[PDB]
Amino acid sequence: GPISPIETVPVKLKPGMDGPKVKQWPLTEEKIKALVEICTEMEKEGKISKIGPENPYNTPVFAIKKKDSTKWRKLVDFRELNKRTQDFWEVQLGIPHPAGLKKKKSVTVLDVGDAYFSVPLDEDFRKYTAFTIPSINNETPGIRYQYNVLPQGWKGSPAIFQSSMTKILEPFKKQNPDIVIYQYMDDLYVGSDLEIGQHRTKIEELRQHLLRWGLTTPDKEPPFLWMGYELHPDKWTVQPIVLPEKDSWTVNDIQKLVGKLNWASQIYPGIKVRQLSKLLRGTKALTEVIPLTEEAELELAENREILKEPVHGVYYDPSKDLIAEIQKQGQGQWTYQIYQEPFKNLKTGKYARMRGAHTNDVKQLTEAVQKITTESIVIWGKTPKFKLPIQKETWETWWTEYWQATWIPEWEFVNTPPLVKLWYQ
Amino acid sequence: PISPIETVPVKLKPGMDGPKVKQWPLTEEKIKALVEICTEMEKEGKISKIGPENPYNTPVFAIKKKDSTKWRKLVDFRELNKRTQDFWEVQLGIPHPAGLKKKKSVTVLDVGDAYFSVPLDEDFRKYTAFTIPSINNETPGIRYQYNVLPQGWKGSPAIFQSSMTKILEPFKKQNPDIVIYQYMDDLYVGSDLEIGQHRTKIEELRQHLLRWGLTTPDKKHQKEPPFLWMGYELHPDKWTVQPIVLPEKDSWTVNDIQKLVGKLNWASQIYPGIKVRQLSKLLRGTKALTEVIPLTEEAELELAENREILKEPVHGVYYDPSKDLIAEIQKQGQGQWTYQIYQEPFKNLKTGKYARMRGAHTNDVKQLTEAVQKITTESIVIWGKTPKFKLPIQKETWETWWTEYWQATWIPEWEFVNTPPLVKLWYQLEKEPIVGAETFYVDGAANRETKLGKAGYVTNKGRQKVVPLTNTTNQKTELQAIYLALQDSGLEVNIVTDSQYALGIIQAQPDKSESELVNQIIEQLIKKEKVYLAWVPAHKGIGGNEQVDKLVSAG
Ligand SMILES: O=c1[nH]c2sc(Cc3ccccc3)cc2c(=O)n1O
Ligand SMILES: [Mn+2]
Ligand SMILES: [Mn+2]
Repeated sequence: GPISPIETVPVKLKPGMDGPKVKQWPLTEEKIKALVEICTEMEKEGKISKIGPENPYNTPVFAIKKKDSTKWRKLVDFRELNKRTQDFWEVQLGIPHPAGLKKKKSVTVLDVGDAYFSVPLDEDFRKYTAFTIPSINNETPGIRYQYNVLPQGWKGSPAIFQSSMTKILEPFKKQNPDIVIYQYMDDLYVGSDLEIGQHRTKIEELRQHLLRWGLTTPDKEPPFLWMGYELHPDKWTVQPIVLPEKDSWTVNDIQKLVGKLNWASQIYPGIKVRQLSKLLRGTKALTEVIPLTEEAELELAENREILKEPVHGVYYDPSKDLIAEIQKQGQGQWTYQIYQEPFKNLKTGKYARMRGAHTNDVKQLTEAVQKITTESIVIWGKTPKFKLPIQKETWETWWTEYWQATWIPEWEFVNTPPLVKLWYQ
Repeated sequence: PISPIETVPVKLKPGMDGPKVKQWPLTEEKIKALVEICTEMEKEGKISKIGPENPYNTPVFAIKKKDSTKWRKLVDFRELNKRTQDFWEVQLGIPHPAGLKKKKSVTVLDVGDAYFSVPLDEDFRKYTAFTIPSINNETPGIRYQYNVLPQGWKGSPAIFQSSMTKILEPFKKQNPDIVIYQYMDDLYVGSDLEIGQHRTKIEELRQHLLRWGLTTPDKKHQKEPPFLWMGYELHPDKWTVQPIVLPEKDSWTVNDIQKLVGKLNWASQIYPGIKVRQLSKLLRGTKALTEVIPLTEEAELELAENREILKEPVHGVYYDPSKDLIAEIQKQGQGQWTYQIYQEPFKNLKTGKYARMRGAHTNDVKQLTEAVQKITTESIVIWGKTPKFKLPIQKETWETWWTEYWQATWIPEWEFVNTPPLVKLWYQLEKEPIVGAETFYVDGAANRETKLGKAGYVTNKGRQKVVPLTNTTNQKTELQAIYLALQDSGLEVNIVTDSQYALGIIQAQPDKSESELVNQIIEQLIKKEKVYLAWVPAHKGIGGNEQVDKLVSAG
């Protein structure tokens, strides 16, 4: 197809790295049908072109439906390409995160990924965006395509588009200087303190700014811009470490407490267990009731107070990975911690009563991952790396059935049961 | 003759030049055969004589197929392959015949000869050049290069398939109701036309291909059921794989074993329990084709059990998308599971057998879960959807398992089927300490130089034991201590450990282990009526723990 009127930005892989070579995983019939339909139209619009097998690169593709959406959306899994793509700070098109966003009373997330297809992709980089639509039963060779335009989900796309996004948003930001806007991958986060009715009206004003810029570069362009997913981060809570309050303590209760306080002393150095462990002298039945001494009650009180204070020495470093651990607690409850150095937790939390509660652990864990990732984007500006309490094969069979986000974090699998579970229980 | 097909650009891997395996001289008759072969290839444009500025050379053997006196040329392109670019290799797995849907009319056409009818990228041809050696070692060698995809070159499958797809595209657009499935040599063409019209479309398809230089021989046009496509017999309402016969040899060549592994790889897609580990190990190294290898005893156990599975034909039916897919699973014991996928009862699409993934400790519920996941992924590949499952586990058993298991786990929509042996949970630990049950504090210790250790317990009743142990470790003594407490307690028992390792093993809920000690512990847990296991940190002043720690310290 035509050379685009817009001049491209040169892009490279990181020095010494080759492009992605990632196998396509098998897809359900409905998702292959959706992809064939989507890619046929994208090809007609010049956004992608068919390629052959002499292109040695590949990236997996699938399709998702957002919450309450009946329309399939293409989702390319560029996680490997993104790891291999140059950083865009040095080329001077990073995107900085606003610390005020998390304080806003309402934050609406808009899908603006369609805008990226209006900018061409550097010709020499296109080969690295190859993907393959597979066929049911290996009956036909997969249909191979590559991108001619900034792809959705590639970290280069918001970087290269930002100068355009800045022009597009300039009049809205001038007219609404207290509204905070943050772009992350395919999403626009728009935070205000306005009343929810007025907030929603401002989001629609913003949406119209984007469609009015749709006149100047016709590829129809409002497929998912329509959707408004609303957050209220000023009301987000943290789940602190709590100790039981009981009128009667057994040996087992006190053992549980000393174990928890001993673990917690790695996070809060002022924690003591000496007077509590003194209650446990001898060789006692687990269900024998032990009355607390004045000294043990004072040690426990002191410990409760230490746990109410924030952890010392914790600061977010955007050059370091964010890590998120998740524990299954039972009864639809899931705890999590986000940190960059062990025992220096930036946030701890707990979810309950999510989709799939009491019937589907994988769906619930997928939702937790999505919520934690959204929180992380809002609070710090990037996605964590997950440690998931699930076997690889189970997660990899099912997670794409439940995924509703246009980003995908990285993850690893935990197969040894952690004591951390009872501590955040 | 010139081909109308456009070539695919091909490159050597970055930084690499042409071949460096030079040309063998061979006997008088052998070369006598080659010039006849190559002269007749030059007659149809497959190869061309090249000039004096080509520095490349590629080796060649001469072998027979079914032994007439007419020699077949054998070229070992492994050298060219390692310097040839990768191609994105689009089909990893093979079509399964139960993924086919019923068609009123079916035709299978052969295009296996077509490799030699596809032009090779000109800038790459020079790297396939070879030399016919002199017949008396006096005159220069005749030098030819390939103009077409050579057999056994890494790019030929990818490039041939790509060329077919592009040639077939317009025809499929003109005929959106005809299905054409491509897998290397064979082309499957199915329609719901009455047979007279279908025959006409086939002839249109064949003329289309010939226009592009691709012929379909008249012999290998299959019009009678069974049509053979990719080794499957396609009848109108069922398919058959005939027993697969494997070579029987006194000594095995690398080409023999390579050809053997490829045959077993295909068969494993149809037959279950086919193993290829040990035979593939024999292909290690830079070993040339005519070169004899000895069979390990592992390799012959692998081969012998493969031939026993392959004794039997395999039959099945076709997919009806208007009906549910159903998958039923049975426990066969010793880590083995059987399954059937069907839509109507006893008319099987696919049957198979799942083996336990290896590991120290497992249980039947986990294995059942793995089998379900494996069948799910298989079914997505073949039919694009997840079957409904029929499982020999009671809904209450599964509910107890998944809700209490520390990891996320799930099984898609399923129903209980009462096919013994039913999968069950063999023990369940208490969530709270047991009133009135004796409390055993356990510990172990071992010297990491001598392997001498101790395991023991103390209880709130003053019962104590410590056993000296040889040839042990700290983690092993922790498990020994728990076993001692289980052996010497009543049917209800509280046990307090400081071993995260031992707690973690028991937290993983195994019903069988590679460790005889874990197995003995499992046996004990099964005999008990109630067991509560608690954890405490070592060396923090907790009374009973500190007493047993001192008991098991070295004296
Ligand atoms: O005597 C014992 N000492 C210890 S230390 C330990 C882990 C550790 C290692 C280093 C510092 C602190 C803590 C486990 C055990 C144990 O099981 N027993 O029995
Ligand atoms: Mn110990
Ligand atoms: Mn000890």
